[PDB]
Amino acid sequence: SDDSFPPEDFGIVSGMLNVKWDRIAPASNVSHTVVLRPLKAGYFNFTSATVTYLAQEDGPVV
Amino acid sequence: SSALFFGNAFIVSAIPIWLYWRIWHMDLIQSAVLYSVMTLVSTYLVAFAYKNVKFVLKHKVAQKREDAVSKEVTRKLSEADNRKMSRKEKDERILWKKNEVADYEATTFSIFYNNTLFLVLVIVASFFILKNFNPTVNYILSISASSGLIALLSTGSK
Repeated sequence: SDDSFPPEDFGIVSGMLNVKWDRIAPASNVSHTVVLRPLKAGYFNFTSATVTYLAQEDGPVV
Repeated sequence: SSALFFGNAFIVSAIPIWLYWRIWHMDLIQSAVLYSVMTLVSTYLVAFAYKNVKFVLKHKVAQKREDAVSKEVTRKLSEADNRKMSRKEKDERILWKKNEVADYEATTFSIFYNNTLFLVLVIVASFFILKNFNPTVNYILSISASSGLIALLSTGSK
């Protein structure tokens, strides 16, 4: 989840990214290359990137 | 000469706006008036500074051109025309042309000295003083200080 991102200087590809994978396998992964597209030159802040896990063992959000 | 001096002063006062045009690009529809007024006041102050500096340095430039004056004397006198010329008008014309070229060179040197002094403190100001103040206010105050010091270095009446 891209909860804490600067909307003024960085734009997310798929709107509000909410990616669910639920896979642990060397086969492949859905997407880990987030393409933030800037708009204009200035000062950009790398705020954060939300990475939570709904562990099926427990259930509550990590 | 007055028109070209006017235009040169305006363009040298506006080229900082040229480099500040797309570097940030904040509300141009509303900042255009601010840019115009700061450019106008900087033009007036820098024109006053140019007049003062050229007036003060013309004393040195008078003897700075003496070698060129003698060089033109050589050519103006090494001719059969000079054998029966006015013998004084040659000095008047060479003095006039040397004064003209001296004024041109002196104005150019002063203008470019002020231009070079313009972009020394502004970069370090924008790089450092932004820690505690708004960046736009910092740029405005840096430009105002640069214009003020450019004006004050002319007279120097501390």
